[PDB]
Amino acid sequence: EVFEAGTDGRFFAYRVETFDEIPFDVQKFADLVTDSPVISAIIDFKTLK
Amino acid sequence: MDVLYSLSKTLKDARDKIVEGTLYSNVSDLIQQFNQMIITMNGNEFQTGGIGNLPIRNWNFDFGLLGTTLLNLDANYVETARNTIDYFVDFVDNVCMDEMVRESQRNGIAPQSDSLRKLSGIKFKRINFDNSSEYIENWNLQNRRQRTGFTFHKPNIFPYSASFTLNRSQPAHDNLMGTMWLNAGSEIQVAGFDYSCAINAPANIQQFEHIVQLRRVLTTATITLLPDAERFSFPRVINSADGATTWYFNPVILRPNNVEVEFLLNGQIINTYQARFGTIIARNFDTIRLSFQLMRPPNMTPAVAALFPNAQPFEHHATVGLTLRIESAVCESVLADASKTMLANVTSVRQEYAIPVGPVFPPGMNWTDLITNYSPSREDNLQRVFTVASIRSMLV
Amino acid sequence: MDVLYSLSKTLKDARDKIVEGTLYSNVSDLIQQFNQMIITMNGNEFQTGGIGNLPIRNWNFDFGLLGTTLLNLDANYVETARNTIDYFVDFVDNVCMDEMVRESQRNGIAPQSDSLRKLSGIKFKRINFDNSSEYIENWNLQNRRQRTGFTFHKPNIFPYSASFTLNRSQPAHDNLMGTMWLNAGSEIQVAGFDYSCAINAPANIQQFEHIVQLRRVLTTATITLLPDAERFSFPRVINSADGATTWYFNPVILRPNNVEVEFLLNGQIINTYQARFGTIIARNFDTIRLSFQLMRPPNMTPAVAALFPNAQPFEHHATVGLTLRIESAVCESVLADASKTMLANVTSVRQEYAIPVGPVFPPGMNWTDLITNYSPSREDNLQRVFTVASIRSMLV
Amino acid sequence: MDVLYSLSKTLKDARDKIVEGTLYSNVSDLIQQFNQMIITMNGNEFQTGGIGNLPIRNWNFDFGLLGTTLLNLDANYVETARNTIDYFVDFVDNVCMDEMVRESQRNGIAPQSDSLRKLSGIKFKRINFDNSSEYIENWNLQNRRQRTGFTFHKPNIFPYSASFTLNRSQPAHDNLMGTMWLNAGSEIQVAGFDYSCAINAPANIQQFEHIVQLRRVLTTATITLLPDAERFSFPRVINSADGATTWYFNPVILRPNNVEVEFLLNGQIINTYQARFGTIIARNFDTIRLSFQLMRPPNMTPAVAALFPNAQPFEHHATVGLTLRIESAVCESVLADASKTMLANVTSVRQEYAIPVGPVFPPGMNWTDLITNYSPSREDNLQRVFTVASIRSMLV
Amino acid sequence: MDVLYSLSKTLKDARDKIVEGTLYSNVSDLIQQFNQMIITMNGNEFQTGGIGNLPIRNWNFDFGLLGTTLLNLDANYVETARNTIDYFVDFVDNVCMDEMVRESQRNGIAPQSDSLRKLSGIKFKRINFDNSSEYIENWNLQNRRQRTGFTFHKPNIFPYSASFTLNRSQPAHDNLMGTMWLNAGSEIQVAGFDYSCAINAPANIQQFEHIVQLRRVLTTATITLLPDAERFSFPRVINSADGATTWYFNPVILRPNNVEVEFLLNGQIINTYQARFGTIIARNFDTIRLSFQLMRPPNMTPAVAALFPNAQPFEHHATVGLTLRIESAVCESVLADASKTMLANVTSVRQEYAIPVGPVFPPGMNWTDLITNYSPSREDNLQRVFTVASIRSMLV
Amino acid sequence: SVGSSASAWTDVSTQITDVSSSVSSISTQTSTISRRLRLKEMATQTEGM
Ligand SMILES: [Cl-]
Ligand SMILES: [Cl-]
Ligand SMILES: [Zn+2]
Ligand SMILES: [Zn+2]
Ligand SMILES: [Zn+2]
Ligand SMILES: [Zn+2]
Ligand SMILES: [Zn+2]
Ligand SMILES: [Zn+2]
Repeated sequence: EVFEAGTDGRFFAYRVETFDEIPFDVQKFADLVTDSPVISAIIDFKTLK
Repeated sequence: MDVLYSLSKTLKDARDKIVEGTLYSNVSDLIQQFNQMIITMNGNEFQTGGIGNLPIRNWNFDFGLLGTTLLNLDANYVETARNTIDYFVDFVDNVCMDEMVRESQRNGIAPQSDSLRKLSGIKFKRINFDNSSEYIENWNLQNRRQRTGFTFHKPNIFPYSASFTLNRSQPAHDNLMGTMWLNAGSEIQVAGFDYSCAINAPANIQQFEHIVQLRRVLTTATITLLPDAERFSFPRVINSADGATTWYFNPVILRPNNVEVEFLLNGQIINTYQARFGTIIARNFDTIRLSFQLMRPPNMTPAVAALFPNAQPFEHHATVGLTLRIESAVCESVLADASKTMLANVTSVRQEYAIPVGPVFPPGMNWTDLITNYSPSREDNLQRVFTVASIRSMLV
Repeated sequence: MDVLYSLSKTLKDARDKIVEGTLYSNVSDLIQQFNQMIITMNGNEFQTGGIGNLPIRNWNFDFGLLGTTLLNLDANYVETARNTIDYFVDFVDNVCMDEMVRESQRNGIAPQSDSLRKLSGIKFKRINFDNSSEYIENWNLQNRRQRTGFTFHKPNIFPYSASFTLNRSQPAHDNLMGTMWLNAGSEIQVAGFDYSCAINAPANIQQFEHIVQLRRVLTTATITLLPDAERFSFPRVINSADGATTWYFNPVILRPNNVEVEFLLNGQIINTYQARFGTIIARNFDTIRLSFQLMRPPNMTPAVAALFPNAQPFEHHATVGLTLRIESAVCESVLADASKTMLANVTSVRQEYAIPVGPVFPPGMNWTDLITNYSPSREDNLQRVFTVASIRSMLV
Repeated sequence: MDVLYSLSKTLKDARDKIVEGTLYSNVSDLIQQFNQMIITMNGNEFQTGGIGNLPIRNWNFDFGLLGTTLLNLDANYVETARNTIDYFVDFVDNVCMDEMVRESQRNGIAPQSDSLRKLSGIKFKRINFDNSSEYIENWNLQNRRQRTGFTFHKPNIFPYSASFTLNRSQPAHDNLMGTMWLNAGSEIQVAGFDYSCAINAPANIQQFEHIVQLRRVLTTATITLLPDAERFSFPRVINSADGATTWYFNPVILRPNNVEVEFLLNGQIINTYQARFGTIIARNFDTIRLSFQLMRPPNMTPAVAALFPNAQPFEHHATVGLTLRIESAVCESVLADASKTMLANVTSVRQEYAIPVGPVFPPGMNWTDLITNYSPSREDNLQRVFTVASIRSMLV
Repeated sequence: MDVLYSLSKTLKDARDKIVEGTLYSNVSDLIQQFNQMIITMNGNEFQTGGIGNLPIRNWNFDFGLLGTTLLNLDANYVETARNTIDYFVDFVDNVCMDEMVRESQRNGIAPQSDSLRKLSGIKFKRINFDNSSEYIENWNLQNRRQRTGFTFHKPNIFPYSASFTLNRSQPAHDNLMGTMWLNAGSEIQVAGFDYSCAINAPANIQQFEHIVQLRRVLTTATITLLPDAERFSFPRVINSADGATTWYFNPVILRPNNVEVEFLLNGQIINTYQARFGTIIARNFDTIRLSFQLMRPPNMTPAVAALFPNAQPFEHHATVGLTLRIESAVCESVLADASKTMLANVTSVRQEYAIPVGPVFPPGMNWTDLITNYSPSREDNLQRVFTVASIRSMLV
Repeated sequence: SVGSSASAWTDVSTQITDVSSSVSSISTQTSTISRRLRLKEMATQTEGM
């Protein structure tokens, strides 16, 4: 499962196998992003879908 | 769903009625239904769990029938029936938990767990019998597309929102005019405040309006309307609209003037109540329009006249209010309320087994988020899980 | 208890179903059960005792069976059945009253009246039939040591206590810091006040904490949490902790900061809610920890800054609040709630007949004292009397 | 549990009684029970262990029976029985281990493992025979909800607690007055100290009190009371309340005065002992209240007078003490004790196989946390695992 | 007694062995014994008396025989047996309680209650069967005037006595020499103190002696002997012999020298242990003689030499201790101990029903008074009540 | 904290806030977090380019 945030204020949660948006779970994106590797969204969700 | 409910109802009846010493004439039909359940479920393999921390469990049904002849039930009959009922109740509880923790964007009304999908086959229709509960009755009626009605005591229809609107404001926040409200559960408190007390308003009357859009149509609603909003009637340091600073509120409560409560459906006035406080009835509505006026008292005693000077500073700020409580209502769609425990049951089951956030419901089944965006798919999934929760509550 | 409930249920069914014109097929099983009750009770002498002002009453049963000849019940059949049912209802009501007015320290769950003790003999087991009520279901589950459950709307779980704690105080009560709370029924209102508005706090934050220990574990609880505490948001004159003097409280309500509501079971955090208001679910808990903070506004408009000076005197005292209402919950032990009338029934029966204070319950049947020291003996006796009260209310 | 206990008891009796040369009349009934066990277990597949490091083991039973007509058992008969006994002992040991490593918040008393849940089927009830152990007897009585209790030697009823309370103190900790206690297992040592030796106390008497609340009601308890607390009888350097600094304690032991030990149940004085040392009996209690006094010796020899001056500095601090040891007791709930090995067995099994911490027991099966928060759910699960541990220790 | 024990044993065996599903071969002898008991007790009237607050209770026995002809016991069988067993167990418990609260100066070994006197008739001897318990076995041995043996863990053989003896003293109490001891339960702590540290002794050796005369002969006793007596190793303020004044004790512990523990029987040395610590065996004794010595260290470092000046004042007082714990032993007479609950049970039954003090036992069944004056009449009555208590504890 | 536990990466700050457009709280939280995920980019705590 992919969580995504943007400085513009756009956030997206989705699944890797199929790119369908998911209810964004704040307080889980934060715990993931404080420690785990963070990936720049060159090909951000909208382009991926 | 009807088959699962029938299993649960048969087990509940078996627990309640198959007791030591009772006449067999009291349970003859119940024993026949129980035997039909045994026959239908025999030779079937079921699997439950596998989502979150919900454990995988396999169920195989091979039970004999109850066919002993008696006048009054004895300990042997009760013990055998108890063993069978215990196994079946465990199976039904696990199936209900499995179905409660699942959702789908498409066809969320349809069964999600493979156990319930298997139970939805034609071969199991024999298990089906009396469907008398409110939730199963509504389920069957909606399957037939007849009108369905869920009766709620204090429906949880308004998502939590403590907000304010400033119709007149300035950086110092010393001469403000606006409204502040709390919409929570079945309660709507609104307070219109004017710092100048309508000294320069046309006819010394200020007008405040609060429009609340219900996410679902409520019918046969009993409402209690009270003049004052006690929540917005004490001194308060409130944040700025953008949080840049904080302003001061020092209410002095004047009675609301020219109160009109309009209960609207599709923008059409269904019910209107003018200067009526106490118990009122809104027969069918989806919007509430509370319009009330702050009227500067034409005649003031010296103590009152001291509070409202002609010009600034305004140390005391005039405030009118309104409190609206929906004591009871009827809604075609399911909702949380103060008397039922279905939302609590589903949330507890999802939290206990660490169910991952799905594609329909918000994280943690936050009711405010759910009712704010109460979409048709969310409504279907919520109805499904609430029906399953009631079925489970019949036993567990 | 099961036999007494069965008697009451049979009589209720007879009253409801034995009506003029009804088909005998609608009452065949009911008539058979009623006649079994007649046979079992016939030839037995009962006495309901004279504890308190309850009259000593003697009961003899020599009733003939109900007829089975009419295709449709008529007026004569209904009148004869009415006479028999009236006698049996009087007997059952008197037995229930005699049981409700009695308590034991050693075995409170066992019958205390000689009538119910006699009904616990084996020969009366024939009377036993459908046990479908919630209270009797829970009684039977408890007898078997199974997971019991009582669903309460607004459970009366918090004993009444309006108290305050002053973390910082002085003889003149002009620079105070502390909390004041009301824990009443299903409601907890708490308010932390700082007279200095955290001017000298380590980071302009003052931390307030309220710990409420529930006397019994609550499960599947729907809880409404709201920011402000309307009860501690107006000026008050409050007796000192020792009653030697009085102090002045002049609240100005600030938004609570960093609100953490924790629902704990055995000291472990079962549920946690951060800055979440509205409807929340506490799935299983026995303690509530409400942590909030009074944060000095970093930016203030001129009036707000005027409220809070850098040093004494402090005429406006900053206050943050919290309100927590348990709309509904589930508890393994019996409790008083806003819906069921069991506590009222037991108290009314005791007061009507001037029952002397026993060794178990408080000397008024007062719920605050009872729920305060909710001992296992008190719980057993309360379950017994509440079950008997439900049985009686089925008829009376 | 009864079926598992019956398996273990049958295997133990097979080991003990099926011996070379024994008359067949000595084992006829035992051989019948053993053959019944073989018959019932034959054709059944069992699976044990998928939690932690407990390996998955699969059990199949296709064993032959034992002869029934010979006069004296010989080496051939014993050799035939030994292989079956070994396999069944291994199976029962693994089933007991699988059950000991499991817990549930909802139904802790019900079986948790798949194997024990299958053994709860009706067909295995034929294996059931004599349930004569204390733990199984209590299991059955408690299932029937009959008054039953466990007898403990040195019950482990007090969670570890080494603490002190200072009624009189100051930053230099030079003139203190208070109490220090150790609560550990069945032992309470309490010591009240006065640095001034009650020079300024009214009547030259200083009163100390210690209240200990037991988490479960102990009955028929034998207590040893001694007038000195040897734990707090030597010089100590003690951390302050907040750990900011350390203070000095230099006890000089005076005999306690007006010693009163009150054993209370729900706030009611059940037993009272004044100036009684040695063996005392506390028939029924949940609270211990120790009240003692320090009295200045009205007459002092020159050294004693030198110990206690009229004013500071106080170099010798007068201490009175009490020691209370519960030699044996009876409790309706299971507890760890110095004689049984149930807690040790459960802890060892959980540690050896790295059982993940569950939602009921404290991690590592810590007894202090377990008895500090000894909830009904914890009590249920602890009784279950302790009974299983006794069953296992019957063989292993 | 044997008939009462047989009733209790039969009922315990019935509760343990008559379980649902068990083979009838497991209970054939038990069912025969139970039917024999039913036949013997049927038609007999019993009355448990009203001594103290113990209620008067009337018992009538009219029960049918337990069935034969079942291959495996079913639920109906167990239910009928449970009803009969419950009535019989209640009767047995009440009879045991009635017997436990009664005593006589002469013929105290004979039954005192009317129920047990009736049960001692010849017509009830049929009920008698296996007498395997230790207490009933010793009862039978005593009835036959054979050697009796009770095994105790930590026998309560020493009455509480904390005393001191001053072999050298004076009004100032600055240069004392003597011994102080505590004898409690199975523990003896003794400490010989010399304030001069044997500076003027004949060979710098001070000899200390302690003789403890046991009031009953103990055989096969294992005893832990340890050098120091921690109870008398810290500073104390001790009342004078007559309480006129108080003296100061400031021990400095030197190791005991030339330790000598003699266990004497009728003034004859049975066991001797010299310089032996740890576990020792006293095979048969009634007196303990502990002879130890304080030897002045011939060589002393400056710190040691500073504590022991040639002449007064003596601020540091030399002490040599000894601890003796009887971990287990065997006695021909009944005693209180840590493991068993006989004394606690008898005392609890006497306290619960407010039995007035009789002419035999000390008030409150105080063990110190009981064993300080353990007369033959007291021994007979105590054995009787303890045997009845064990019989009751088999079922309660 | 907008996470389970406190972290400098997961702290909310000034955010004068923009009433110009109807803004969700989650959007503000995610934007504030991403503005520090930029320093994650420049702290070798990223995975892809
Ligand atoms: Cl309400
Ligand atoms: Cl010990
Ligand atoms: Zn503003
Ligand atoms: Zn309500
Ligand atoms: Zn005060
Ligand atoms: Zn021991
Ligand atoms: Zn301190
Ligand atoms: Zn003296």
